[PDB]
Amino acid sequence: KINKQKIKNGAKKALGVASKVAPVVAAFAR
Repeated sequence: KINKQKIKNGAKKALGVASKVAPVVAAFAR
C-alpha cells in the first residue's frame, strides 16, 4: 500500500522545489 510514483515525484520536485527556495533565499540572505 505504498505509492512508488510518489518517490519520483518528491525526488523530482526536490530539484524543482529546490529552485523554489534557492533563488528566494538568495534574496533573503543576500
